[PDB]
Amino acid sequence: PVSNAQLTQMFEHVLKLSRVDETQSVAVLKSHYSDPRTVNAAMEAAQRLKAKVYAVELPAFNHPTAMGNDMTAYCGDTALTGNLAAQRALEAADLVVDTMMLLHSPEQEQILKTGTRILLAVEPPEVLARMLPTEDDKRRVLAAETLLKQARSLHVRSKAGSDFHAPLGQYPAVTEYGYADEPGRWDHWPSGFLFTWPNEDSAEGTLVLDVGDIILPFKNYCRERITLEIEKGFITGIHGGFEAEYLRDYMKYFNDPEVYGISHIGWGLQPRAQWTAMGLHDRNDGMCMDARAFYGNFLFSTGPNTEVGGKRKTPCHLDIPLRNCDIYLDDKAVVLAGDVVAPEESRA
Amino acid sequence: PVSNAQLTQMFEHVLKLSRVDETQSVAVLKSHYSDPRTVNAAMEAAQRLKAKVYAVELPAFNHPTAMGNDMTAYCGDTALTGNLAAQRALEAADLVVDTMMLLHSPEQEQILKTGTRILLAVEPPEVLARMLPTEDDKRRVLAAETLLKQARSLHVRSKAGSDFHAPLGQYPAVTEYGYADEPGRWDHWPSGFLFTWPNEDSAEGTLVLDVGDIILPFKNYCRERITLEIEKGFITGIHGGFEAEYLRDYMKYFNDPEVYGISHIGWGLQPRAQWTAMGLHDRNDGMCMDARAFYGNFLFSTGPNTEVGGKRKTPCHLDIPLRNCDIYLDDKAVVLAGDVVAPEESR
Amino acid sequence: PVSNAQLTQMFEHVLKLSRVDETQSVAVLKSHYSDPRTVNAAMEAAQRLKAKVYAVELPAFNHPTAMGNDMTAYCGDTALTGNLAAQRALEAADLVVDTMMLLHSPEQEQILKTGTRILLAVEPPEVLARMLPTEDDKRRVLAAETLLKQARSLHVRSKAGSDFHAPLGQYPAVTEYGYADEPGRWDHWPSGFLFTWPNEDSAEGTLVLDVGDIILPFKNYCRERITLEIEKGFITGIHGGFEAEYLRDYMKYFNDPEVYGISHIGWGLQPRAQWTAMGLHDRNDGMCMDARAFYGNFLFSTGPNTEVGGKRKTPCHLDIPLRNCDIYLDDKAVVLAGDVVAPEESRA
Amino acid sequence: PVSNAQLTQMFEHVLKLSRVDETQSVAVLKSHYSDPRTVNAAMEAAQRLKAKVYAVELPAFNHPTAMGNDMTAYCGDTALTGNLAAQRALEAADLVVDTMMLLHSPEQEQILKTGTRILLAVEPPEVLARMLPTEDDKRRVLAAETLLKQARSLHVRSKAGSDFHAPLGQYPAVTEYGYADEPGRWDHWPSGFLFTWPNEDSAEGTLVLDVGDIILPFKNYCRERITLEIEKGFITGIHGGFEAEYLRDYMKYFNDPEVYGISHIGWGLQPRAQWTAMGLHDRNDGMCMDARAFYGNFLFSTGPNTEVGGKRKTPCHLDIPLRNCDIYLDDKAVVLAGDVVAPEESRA
Amino acid sequence: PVSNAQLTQMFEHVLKLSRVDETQSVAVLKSHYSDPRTVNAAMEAAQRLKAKVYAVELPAFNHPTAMGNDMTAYCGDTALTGNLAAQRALEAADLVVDTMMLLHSPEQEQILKTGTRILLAVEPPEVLARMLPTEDDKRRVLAAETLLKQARSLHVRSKAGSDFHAPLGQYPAVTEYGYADEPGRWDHWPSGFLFTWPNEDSAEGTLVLDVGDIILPFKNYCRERITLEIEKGFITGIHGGFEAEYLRDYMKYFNDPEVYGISHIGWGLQPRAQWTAMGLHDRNDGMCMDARAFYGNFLFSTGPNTEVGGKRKTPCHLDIPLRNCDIYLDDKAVVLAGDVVAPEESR
Ligand SMILES: [Fe+3]
Ligand SMILES: [Fe+3]
Ligand SMILES: [Fe+3]
Ligand SMILES: [Fe+3]
Ligand SMILES: [Fe+3]
Repeated sequence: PVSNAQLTQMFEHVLKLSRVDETQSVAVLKSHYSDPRTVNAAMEAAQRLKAKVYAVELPAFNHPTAMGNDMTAYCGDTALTGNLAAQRALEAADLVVDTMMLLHSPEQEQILKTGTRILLAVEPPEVLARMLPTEDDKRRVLAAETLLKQARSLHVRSKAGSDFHAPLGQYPAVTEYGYADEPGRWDHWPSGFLFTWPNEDSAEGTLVLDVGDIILPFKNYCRERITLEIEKGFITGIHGGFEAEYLRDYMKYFNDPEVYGISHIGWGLQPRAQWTAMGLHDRNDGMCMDARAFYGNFLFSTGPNTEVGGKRKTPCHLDIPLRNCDIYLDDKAVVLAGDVVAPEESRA
Repeated sequence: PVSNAQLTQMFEHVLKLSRVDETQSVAVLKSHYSDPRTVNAAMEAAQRLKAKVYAVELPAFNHPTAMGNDMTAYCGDTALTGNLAAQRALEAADLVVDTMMLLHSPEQEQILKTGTRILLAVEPPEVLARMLPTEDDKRRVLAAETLLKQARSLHVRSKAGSDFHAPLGQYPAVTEYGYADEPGRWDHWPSGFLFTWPNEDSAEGTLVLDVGDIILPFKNYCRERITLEIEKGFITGIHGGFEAEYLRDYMKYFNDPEVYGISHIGWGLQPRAQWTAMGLHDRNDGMCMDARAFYGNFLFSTGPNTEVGGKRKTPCHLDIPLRNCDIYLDDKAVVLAGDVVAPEESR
Repeated sequence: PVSNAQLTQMFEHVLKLSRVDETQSVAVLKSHYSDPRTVNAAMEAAQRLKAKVYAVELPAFNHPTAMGNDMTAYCGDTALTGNLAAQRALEAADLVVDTMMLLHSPEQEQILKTGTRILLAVEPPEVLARMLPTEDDKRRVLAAETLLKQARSLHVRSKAGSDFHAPLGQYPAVTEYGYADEPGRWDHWPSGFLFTWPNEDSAEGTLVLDVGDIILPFKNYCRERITLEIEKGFITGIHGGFEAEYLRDYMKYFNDPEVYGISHIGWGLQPRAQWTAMGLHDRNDGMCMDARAFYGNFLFSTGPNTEVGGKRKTPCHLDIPLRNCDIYLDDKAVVLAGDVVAPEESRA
Repeated sequence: PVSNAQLTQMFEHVLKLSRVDETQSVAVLKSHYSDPRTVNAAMEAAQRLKAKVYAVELPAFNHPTAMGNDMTAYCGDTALTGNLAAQRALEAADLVVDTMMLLHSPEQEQILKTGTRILLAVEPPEVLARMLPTEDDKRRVLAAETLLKQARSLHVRSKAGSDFHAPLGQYPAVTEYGYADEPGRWDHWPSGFLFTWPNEDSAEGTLVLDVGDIILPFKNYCRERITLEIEKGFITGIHGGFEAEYLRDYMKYFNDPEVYGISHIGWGLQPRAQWTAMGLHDRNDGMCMDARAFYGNFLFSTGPNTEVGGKRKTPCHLDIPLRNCDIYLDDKAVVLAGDVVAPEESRA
Repeated sequence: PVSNAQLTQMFEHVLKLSRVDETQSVAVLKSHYSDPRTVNAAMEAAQRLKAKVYAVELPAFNHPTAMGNDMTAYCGDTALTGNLAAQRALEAADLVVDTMMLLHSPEQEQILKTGTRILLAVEPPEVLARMLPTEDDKRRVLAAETLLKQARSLHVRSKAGSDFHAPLGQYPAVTEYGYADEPGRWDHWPSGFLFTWPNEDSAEGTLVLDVGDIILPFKNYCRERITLEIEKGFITGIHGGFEAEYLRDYMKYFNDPEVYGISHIGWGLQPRAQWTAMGLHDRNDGMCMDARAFYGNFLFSTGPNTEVGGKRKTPCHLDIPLRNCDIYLDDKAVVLAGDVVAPEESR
C-alpha cells in the first residue's frame, strides 16, 4: 500500500507534468465522499510546488433513480448545475484537481472553455501508483492520435463475431495520457487511451461481448456472450442468456430510447493497466480505469454524447471494453487480435 | 450521492409519515457498526420536529458460528437478550429508529407490545433516497393485504418448474410499507411488500431458483437452477450443480433439521426496487432490500418462525426472491409472469 | 451548551436575516483551525434555505513574529495575499460566511467592492447563541449611526482621568449589528456597536485604562491604571506600573512607530454582551466580542487604518474598551457614566 | 458483530496461550491501513496481562506493479527492508502482534532467530472470534505434523482428475495452530493447518481445480475446471475455458518463469473454517483464511520458496485449496474424499 | 496559524540541521496526548529526507499526586521506567523526535549513552515557527558556553534586591540551541539558552522575584515580590505577599526538604523568545519556552539535580526567569540590566 508521504510525492510529480509552479493557481474540488488522503496529498503537493492553492467543496448531488455507487452510472445534472458561483470559483483556477467526478457536463465544458485545465484523480492511491503518468505515455497516445485524426472510418472485427463500422469525420479525437498540461484540456490520472465518436446515425453492424469481456459499471467479466445489433448508430438488438436479460432490464429501467445510442469508440494504449485487475477488486474500490485503458482493448460506450455537441442528454451510460479485437482505421490495422500494431511509435 | 443536509431532510419526511411531532419521544438505537451519518440524521431530524430525542448505544452482540457481515444470516440472541434495562430504555420511547438491526425476538416483541413502534433504517443513504417511503406505497400494500387476509391458500407456478402450494389460515399477514405510523408497528425503510406463513407441516411441491434468481444472504444471481422439493412444509431435496452443492453445504453447517422449514411467503409491491440493483453493489453495502421488495417477485424464506409462534427457532435464515412467477390466492392470480395483476389498487 | 441541531437552526435564522434564499449563492470560507461544527451548521443551513452553497478552504497563513492564537493580534498579509483565484472564488458568492477571520485587508475590501457581502462567524456556539442577532439590534445601531454621521467631533471623559478629543469628518461611520443583509457590506455575528476614525493627525489628550478596563488581545482586566497620552493622533506616553511596562514591551517588539496610532473610536450598544464575560473564559475560547460590544463602553483601537484609506499598514493591533465613560458627539452626550443616554431609540 | 470489550477479551485469551505475562514485552506492529480496533484491543489486552507494551508504526511499503489490496498477492521487499532500526525495535519485544502483515522475509527470519515470537492478526474481528484458537487445535496439528515429518512422498488424487506426486525430505514441515507460544515461533490467528515443500525440481502430475475449488488472491469459486500439468516441480500447462485464460494472463503479467513453481503443499485441520465462508464476504474483508484452513482441503501454492532456502524469490504468489481430495503420505491416506482419516488424534 | 504543509517543511528544516539523511533512522516517540499534527509532520519530513522512519507509541505514565497538565511540574518515573524493550526500540534509532516529553531519567541518559540523539518537540506549531532553529543561534549559544566552562563562579544582582553567588567547577555546562545534530545530544525545539549547576551546598544570598518575574509551572507574572533567602544551596526563606504564600503552600505539599535545593542556573540567548508571550497564551498551550529562553533572562530552577549526579531525586520542579539582572562570570558581566553584553559573539 501507498503511504501518505508517497501519495504527496506522486501528486508533486503529476502536478509538475501538469505545469503547476509558483505562477499557477490550483483548485482541489471535493465532496463529502472524496478520499481525504488524496484531497490532502493534492493540497499539500500544490503548496510544495509554491502554487496558490484552495479547496472547493460542493454538497453531493443525488440522482434518486441511480443504482450503485459508481459516479459514471448516471450522467445527468451535477453539483454545478445551476451553481454558477461554484463554477466561477473553479474557472478562477489555472488547474482543477477533480476528486468528486464532475461528469462531462455543460458546466465542465464552460470551465474548460475559459482555459482552466482539469485533472480527474479518484482511483485509489495504489492504482494511481501502478499507472503513475509518464511523458512517454503522452508521446505514444499522441502518435496514435495522428492516425485517428486522419481516419474516415473505424472498423472492429473479432473471432467472437464483432463486425462493426463507424464512419468518422464529424467529431474530434480525444486523448487521455494521465496529466492536464494544456490549458482548456481535461485528463484523468490514471489513463492512456484515445477515442472519437461515430458520425450521427451512421454506426452499423454487430458488437459481441465475448466470455471474459466487461460491462462498466456492472464490473463483471461476461460468463455468457452478449450480441449487440447496431443500426444507424443505435443498439436495436441485445441477445444472449442471463447477462443479456440483465443488461436489457437495466437499460429499459431508464425508460428512454437514447440509452441505446453508441457514443465514444477507441482503443487502449496503457500496458500498466490490466484486463485481470477488476477481478482482484470490490466494485466500490473505484471506476476500474484498468478495464477502460488496457493495451489493445476496443472500448465503446452507450448513451449521452452531449459533451461533443451530440443530441443525447440521457443519464444511462455504459463503458464496454472488448479483448482480442482487430481494429482498423480505413482498413489499415491499429490493433490485431488485441495487440497494438500501428503506429509503431504508440507501441509499449 | 446523498449529502448530510438531504439525509436529515429524508429523516424529517419519514419521521413525519411515522407521526413524530413534539408530543412524541424517539430513541435512536445504535451499536459501534451503525452508520454515523444515518444516526446523526435521525437525531437531527427528530430534534427539528421538536420530538424528545435520545440515542441508546448497545455493545454489539456476536454469534461466534455466524459467517459473513449480513445480520439477517444468523437469527439467535441479540444485544437485548438478558439486557432488561436496555429493553426498558427502548420501551420508554414512542418510536425507536433501529440503526443496528435488532432481529425479531421475544424482547423486540415485548417492546412492540408496550405500544412503542420501531423503524429499521440500515441500508445506505442512496438506497433510502431511491425508495423514500410514500403514503401511496402504504395504500397499495394495504390493498394487497385485504386480499391476503381472506385467502385460504397461496400457489406459485413458473415456466422454470415452480409448482408450490401453501394452505393459509393459521398465521397473520405482515406488511412493510417503509414507515412506523401505528403504535406497536414494526417497519423497514425501505420496503413495499407483504407476506404470511403457511399452515404448519402443510407447504408442498417444487420451488425452482431459475438462472437469475437470488439467495440472500449469499447475494448472488444463480448461474444454474436449484430445485427445492418441499413436503409437509420442509425442503427434503436440493438438486442442481455448484450453487446446489454450495447451498447444501451452507445449510448442513448449522447441523439442525429446522433449517429446511419454509417460513414466510409473499410478493413484492415496490416498483422503485430493482432486481438488477444487487449486481451494482458489494455484499457489505447492505442486506439488499431491492431483492426482497422488487415489484412482482415471489419471496420465500427458510429457518426460524417463532416470531409468529411457530416451533422453529434455528438461526439459519435464507430469503429467496423468484422472478417471472404466477402467484395465486385461492385460484385468483395476484401476480402473472412477475407482473402484479390484482388487486387493481395495488399495481 | 449548544447542540448541532440548534447551531444549524441559529445559522438558518442569521442567514435569513442576511437575505439568503434560492436566488443567492453562499461561500463558507474555512481553514484547518475553523470550528468544524460551525462550518457544517453554515453549509447545512444554507442548503436548507435552498441557497447554492460551496465551501472554500485556504491553507492557514502564518505570521512567524506573531504571538498567541488571537487572529486580531497580527494584522498583516492573509491567505488571500497574491491568491487572486481564491479571491475570485469568494467574489463569485453573494454572501461569504467567514469562519477563518479574513482580517480587514485590501483583498476583503476588493471582495466587498464587487457587491459580495461577508459575515464573520468565529466565536464559540454558546457565545453565538447569547448574542443571536435581532432586527431590533439593527434598528438601535442605525439610530446611533444617525448621530455619529451628524457629528464633527467625539469626546471622552472619565472620573479616572480620560479627557480625549477626536475631530471627525474625514472617515465614514461603521456599524456591526450582527448580520450581512446589505450588498458590499461586512458584519460580525456577534456584535452590536459602531465606530469611526479620527481625522488624520488630530486626536488629542488622555485615555486612562482604569482598574477593570481591558486590553485585547491580552484579555486581562487591568489591576493597575495605565495612562495613554495622545498628541496629533499618536500615543506619545504609556505610564503606570507592571501593566504599563508589559504594554510598552509588547508594542516596542513590533519595532514600528505606526503601532502608536489611534484607529477606530466608538461605543457599545449590545446589552447581551457583558463586561464580566471575559473573566469566565480562557484566552483561546475566542476573540472576546463581549469586551468589544458591551452596552455603554467606549472602544478605541491602535495600529492599522489601511481599511478606510489611512496611511498605517502596521500589524500590531489593540482593542481597548473603557467602562464608566462620558462620551460626547460635539456638545451632545450619547453615553454618561457608561449608560447609553442618546439617541433614545438606540437604548435597550 | 464483535464489541470492543469482547475483542479485548479475545486478545487476552490468545496472548495468554502465547505465554504473555508480567515477565514479557509485547510490541504491536501497525501501519496506516491497520484496523484501529484490533491495535487497541492488543494494546489493552497486553496491559491487562501486566506485560510491558508499545506500538511500532511503519510507513506502508508499496509494490507499484501489485494489483488489488490483498498483501499475499505480491511477495517482495517489506517495510523492514533496509530498516534495521525498526527490525531491532521489534527484536526488543518477547512477542510482536503484527496487524500490518510483514511478509515472510530475511528480516522477519532474523527477528524470529533472536527468540522473539510473532502472532499475525489481520482478519476481521468476527473471523477472529469464529476461529478463536484452542490448545486442542495445536494438539491435532502437531499429531498431523509427526506423520508429515517422516513421510518420504505426498500424493493427491481426486475424481475430478487430480493425480499429483511430490517427493519429500529436502524441506521441513511447518504448522499454523493460531498462537505464538514458543520462542522464535511465527503463527497466524486464525489458522489450523500444515504444509511442506516438494524436493527441488521433483513434483509431477495433474492438479485439477474442480468446479467450486478456489484461487487466492482471486477469491473466486471456479465455475469450470482448470487442469494444471506439473513437470519437475513446475506448472507447464494451464487448460480450461475462462478461469484458465484469466489465470494464464495473471501469471504471465509478472514476466518471470519462477511464478509456475510449486511451493507449499499440505492439508487443512480447521473445522471452524468453512469452504462456503468466502462466498459471504467481499474481497477486501480479508485474505480468506477459511479457504486456506478448512478441514480436509489440499492446499498448494505457487511462486517464491526462499522462506525455506528454495531458489525462487518471484513476487507472484497463489494459494489454491481443493475439495474432495484423497491425500497420501507414502501409501498412508491422511485425507479420503476431503475427510481427515489419519492421524486419529488429529481429527476434529 | 501554521498549515500542515508548512509544519512538514519546518520539520524538514530542523531534521536537516539535526543531520538526518538517507543514512539515519528516526523514531517518532508519542503517547495518546501527543499533537497528531506534529507527529504526522515529523513522520512525513523524515520520509521525505529518505530516513528510515518508525513511530513508537507508549502508554502514558501518570503521577497520581502531580497537579496541572504541565509535565515539567513532576520529575519522577516515566513511561520508560521498567520498560527496557521500549527503551531499546528508541536506542535502535540515530535520532528520536520526542513528542511526549521523557523527563531527564536514568533511562533517557542510557539512550543518549548509545549515541542516539534526542530532539524534544512539544510546543505548538506557531511557537515552533516563531523560534525555528538557526545555525546562528547554535554559534551564539556555543560562544557563551566557551566563557561559562572557564567560569569559577556565577553572580546575580538586580535593583529589586537579587544578590546571589554560586561557586562553579563541580558540574558541566549544558546548551540548548534547538536541534540535535551531535550524537548523544539532547536538545529542544525551541530554545536558545545555557546553564550549569552550583557546586554542592555552596549557592548563597538572595533571589528576588520582582513584579513581572515568572514561576513555571504556575505560568503567572508576579504582582507582588517574592524574596528567596538561600544558604548552602537551599531556599531557607520565602517572603512576600500572596504569591509567596501560594509558593510556600505548593512546595510544602511535596513534604520533602529536597524541593528547596537550587538546581540549574543560566541566562537566555533567544531574542525571538519574548517575556510578554506567556501572557497571550492559556496554561495548557505548552511549557512556555519563551519564559525560559528570552534574551538576557537569569533562569534558575529548584528541586532534582539527579540528572548531573547531584543528590536530589525530588519530583517538585520550578523554573524561575528574572528580568533586568546583572549576571557575572568571575568579575566579567555576561548580562547588564537584562541586556546580553559578553561574549560579543553571543549577542
Ligand atoms: Fe463512455
Ligand atoms: Fe425470511
Ligand atoms: Fe481595532
Ligand atoms: Fe502460499
Ligand atoms: Fe528546572
